[PDB]
Amino acid sequence: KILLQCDNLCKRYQEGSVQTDVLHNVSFSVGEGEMMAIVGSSGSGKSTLLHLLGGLDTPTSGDVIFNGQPMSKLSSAAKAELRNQKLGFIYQFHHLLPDFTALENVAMPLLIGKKKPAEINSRALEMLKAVGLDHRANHRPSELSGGERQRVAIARALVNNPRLVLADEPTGNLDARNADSIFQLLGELNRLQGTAFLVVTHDLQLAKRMSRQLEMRDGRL
Amino acid sequence: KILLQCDNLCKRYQEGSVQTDVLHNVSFSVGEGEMMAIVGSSGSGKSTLLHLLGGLDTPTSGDVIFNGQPMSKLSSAAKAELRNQKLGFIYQFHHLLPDFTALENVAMPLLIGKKKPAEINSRALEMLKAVGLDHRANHRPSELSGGERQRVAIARALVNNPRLVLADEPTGNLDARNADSIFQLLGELNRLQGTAFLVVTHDLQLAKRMSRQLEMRDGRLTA
Amino acid sequence: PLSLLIGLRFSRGRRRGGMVSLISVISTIGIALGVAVLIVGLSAMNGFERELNNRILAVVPHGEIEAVDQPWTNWQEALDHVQKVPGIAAAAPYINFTGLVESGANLRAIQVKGVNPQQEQRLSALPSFVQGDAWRNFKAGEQQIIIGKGVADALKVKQGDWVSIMIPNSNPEHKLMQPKRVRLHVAGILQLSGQLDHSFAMIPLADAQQYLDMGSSVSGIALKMTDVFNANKLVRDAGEVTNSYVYIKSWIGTYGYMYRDIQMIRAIMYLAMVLVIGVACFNIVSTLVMAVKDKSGDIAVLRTLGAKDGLIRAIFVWYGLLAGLFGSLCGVIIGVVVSLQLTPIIEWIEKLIGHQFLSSDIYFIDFLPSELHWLDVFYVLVTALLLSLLASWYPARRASNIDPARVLS
Amino acid sequence: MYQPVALFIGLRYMRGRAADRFGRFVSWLSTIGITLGVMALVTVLSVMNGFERELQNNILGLMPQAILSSEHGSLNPQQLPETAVKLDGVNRVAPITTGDVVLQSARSVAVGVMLGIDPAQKDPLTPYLVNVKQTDLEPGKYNVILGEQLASQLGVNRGDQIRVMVPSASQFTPMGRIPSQRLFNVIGTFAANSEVDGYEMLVNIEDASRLMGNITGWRLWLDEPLKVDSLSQQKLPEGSKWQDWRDRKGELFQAVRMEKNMMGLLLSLIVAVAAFNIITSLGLMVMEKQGEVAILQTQGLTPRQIMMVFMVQGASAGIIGAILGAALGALLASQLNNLMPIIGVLLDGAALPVAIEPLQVIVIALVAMAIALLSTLYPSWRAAATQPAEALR
Repeated sequence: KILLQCDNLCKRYQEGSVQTDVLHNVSFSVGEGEMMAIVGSSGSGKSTLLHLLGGLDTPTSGDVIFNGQPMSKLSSAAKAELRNQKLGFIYQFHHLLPDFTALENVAMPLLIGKKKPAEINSRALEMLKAVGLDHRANHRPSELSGGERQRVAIARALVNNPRLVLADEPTGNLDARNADSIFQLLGELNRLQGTAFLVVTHDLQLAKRMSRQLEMRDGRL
Repeated sequence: KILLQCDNLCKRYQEGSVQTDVLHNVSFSVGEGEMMAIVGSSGSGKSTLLHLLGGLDTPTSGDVIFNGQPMSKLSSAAKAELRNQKLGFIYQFHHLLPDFTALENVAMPLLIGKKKPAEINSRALEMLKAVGLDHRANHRPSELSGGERQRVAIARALVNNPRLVLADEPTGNLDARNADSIFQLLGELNRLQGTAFLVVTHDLQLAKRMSRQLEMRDGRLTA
Repeated sequence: PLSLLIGLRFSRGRRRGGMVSLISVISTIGIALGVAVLIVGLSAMNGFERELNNRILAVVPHGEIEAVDQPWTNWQEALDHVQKVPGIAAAAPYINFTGLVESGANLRAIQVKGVNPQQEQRLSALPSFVQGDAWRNFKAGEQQIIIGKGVADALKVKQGDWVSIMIPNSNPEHKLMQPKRVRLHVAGILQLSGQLDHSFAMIPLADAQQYLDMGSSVSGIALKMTDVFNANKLVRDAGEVTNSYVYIKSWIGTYGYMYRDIQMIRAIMYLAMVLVIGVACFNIVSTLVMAVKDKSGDIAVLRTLGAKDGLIRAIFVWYGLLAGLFGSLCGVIIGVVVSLQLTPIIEWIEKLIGHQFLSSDIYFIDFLPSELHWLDVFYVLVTALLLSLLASWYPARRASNIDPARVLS
Repeated sequence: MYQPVALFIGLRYMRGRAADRFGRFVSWLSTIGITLGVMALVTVLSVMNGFERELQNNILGLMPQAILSSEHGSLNPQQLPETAVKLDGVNRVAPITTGDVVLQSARSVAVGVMLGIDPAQKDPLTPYLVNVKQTDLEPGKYNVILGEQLASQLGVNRGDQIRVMVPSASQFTPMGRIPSQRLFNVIGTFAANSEVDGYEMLVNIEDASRLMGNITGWRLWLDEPLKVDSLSQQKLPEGSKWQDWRDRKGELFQAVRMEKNMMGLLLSLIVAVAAFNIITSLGLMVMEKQGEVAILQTQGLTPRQIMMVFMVQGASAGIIGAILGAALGALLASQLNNLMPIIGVLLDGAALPVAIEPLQVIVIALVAMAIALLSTLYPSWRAAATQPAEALR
């Protein structure tokens, strides 16, 4: 149906002490069982767009809604409840914790919510085995290869079972053989519970995903 | 005649934590009135070779001589005396002092050698006006443009009138108008005295030169 | 004229923000917290010294000579012998009277003594400590007693009545003495610092020869010691006024609490309060090692120009002295503006907490003074530069072994 | 017992660090900064309690408290029996003779005072006797016991004749005034470990040659060697006076208790300056670890939870270094004479003793730990304002 409704998020701030027009009048609508794959470019503000939809910054132009909960009523502590339960964040700028092990990193969103310690360890085990990394659970991410620690960050956002996963280019930091395998893991979530994922794309690697590909170059359809 | 004789230059250390023979047996010779133009690629072995000829480190394979004085008979304090009297160093990424003005950056080797302070400030003014930068003496190098902070570094090594100016590709952030015009200024140093200079070349800027336009591929001289 | 030897020190750590400037703020106020205590804490101990020799040791006598039930009849040969003794001021009598007061359910030892009013301006400070504007009522013949402040608020002996106190005098029999009524009206009241306000009374010379019931003479001769700040050789020569036996009674015996703990605290402060400057010197080490990681390309420029190895190590030596001089300069300014007006500070924070503390029941004074001298200020500036030279030796040696071949030069 | 460990995030940030980076270097400068203060501070604390160890054990544990005197001269023993001397706090009585004497020999002179006892009773104050028998004190031979340090400057061994003289308490002759010269030979020497001068001689009570044979008074011992003010103005019979007490010996019981309160309570600014090194150690992890704050801000972290990360991490850096000062303080426990070599200045006597107390560890570790919780507020607040938009993605 509807999960997020963008209403004119014109990000007008001092982007390097100058007023730029890179994020101007962005407005789209994602469903619940379905999603949207924004095809952009390197410099159009794809990483900037997912920061505003998740609740990291304020655009001071418009306001969005999340199943009847607008961000004007959400405080700083209220956005932490939305980002931990029903919001998945997949990134690509080497965003892992090398101090902890690979088992604790997947279990880290469940450790924030302070659940029972039996269900934190079991949910991280079944999510690590979904990407084929249960044998590297008690391993440091520093000694892992580039095609292995990237899949830990993909499985890091699926333990909380969210509804909208703002993935910031998950394909491209790993090889061609594991690129097709992780496409089904995002596809199986549609069959069990219907988890949408808003993925950005600038090398046309999500062209075969669905029909809804909006070319939002610099916020222009 | 001769300035610097190279014999068995094999700088062997952990270059990227491996031991490779990228700089092995680099034997050449520079003249008192003769110069060399080493042709190669971007950052192959020219960054290492310019550091070894001035006296920054020991290769522990052979030795180089300088006017009859080898580097093996020079201690840690004695090696610093040769890099100030008759040696110069020009680099690419404007290696200057950003906390000081452009007037005091020119006379930086004059303040170390304990010279007369009357002739220190006068030599900095005539070297700044040689490159057309006397009107920007009391200015900061940080607030300058791209082609303005590069020309002051070329007029820094030749202040104390050396015998060998180790220039590491002065072509760079300066524009095309100050690309060939600076070459006649470095040409003027060898026309009045015997100040030679070693320039390396990557994109074939120094092809119009005197005689020695030889290429060096990984320490191996070619045609 | 100034002396500019090397100008590579003032314009070396010139920063405009970042992570190097964040350490220099904490390194400034970290060493300034030490110097602030060494000024406002040592001025309180120096203020206790001037409050004793000028206020406390001004009205008290030094040495007394008594006798074991014998009137001092030979007061003529004892007077002429002390005329040419070095360290005298005047010749004042001193008589003793024991006391037992039972009135108003109180028990206090009322000590009386007699001092000649002709010689009173060169022995103590009597007219400066007075309440009324006219002090011309301290003569003899009128029989005018005076009391202190410690007995006026409890024994109803305020100015206006006729104070008659029952005092025991000397007698051949040892029994209860006579309760003679002292018909001496009171006129005027003295003032002390809350220590000698209940055992200080003055009697006239012509009136004290009728209450002792012994004779028309004096039983004890006192002496004044003009030598101050020590009593070592001024008490051994004052022992031949009496016979071969001596009666030692000095001001260092009954007042041994003060003038010993004041010098003992400052003796520890020359070795324990300097310990916090050595701990503060570790902040100078942490702010000089961060000036190497950002200026690593700057040393590589100087090494290519043929610089001396001792010249590079001498940059960070004077760089640590300038960083230690600016952090210690603010510690003296914050210590001066507090120690000069400490008395409005100690009365402003005491009334905000409710019930006040530090009363005067076992202690000597409720408030505290603050004397700022120019002797302890110079002691801090010496050790702030000597301890910083030992702290700047390690960053001067760490930044010297950096080769320019490792850095991209 | 499966404790709820919520400090696991701050424990891994201070453990898994490299060696070539600049963030590990400033942490070492901080660790050795507290260790210098805490250790040099427990060294002063060890030598101040050592003065309490040397006192009232063998230096101030053999001095009397109060003696019994009279006003009419001596005391008759047959009129004051042992059943009438009943005081509050006393447990043992003994006769004693007083009087200041002077040594008149052919070698040197000395000033001292005798101590009269009986062979049936033994003094419980100074039992240190170098082969001195309490039974062999017969007054028929006129024997006396000489101290060890007084016999060293005199040069007289045991078994010689030494003449004594008293100026005051001599024979009250009705015709003139003669000095009492008595031949008191020394048959044994003793040492009572006296850092004081200690010129006390041991005589017998049966000596009818000093004055009048009666005694002067009795000995009144007391099991309170610290203060006598609680048992001073008690019930006393007729013919008794009050004498001096512990007010004239070494250190006056004041220079240790006042200095410990000045060093323990007033001198608490060592850890206040040393806490600034923890701010330098916790202020450099917001530059080399900018990305880990961005990870711990986007996945649903409250601003209250991020304040409890650097506070425990700032307290974990205050534990190490402070426990090293207690570890180096125990290293100087077994150091008595080897820690101070000869560099000229020696200061012989009772200068540097050692005393380790277990109750002084908690009072020095609580001030070094509670001052680190309130200091780590400015690096803990500036890290919460680091939004993951301008620093790192």
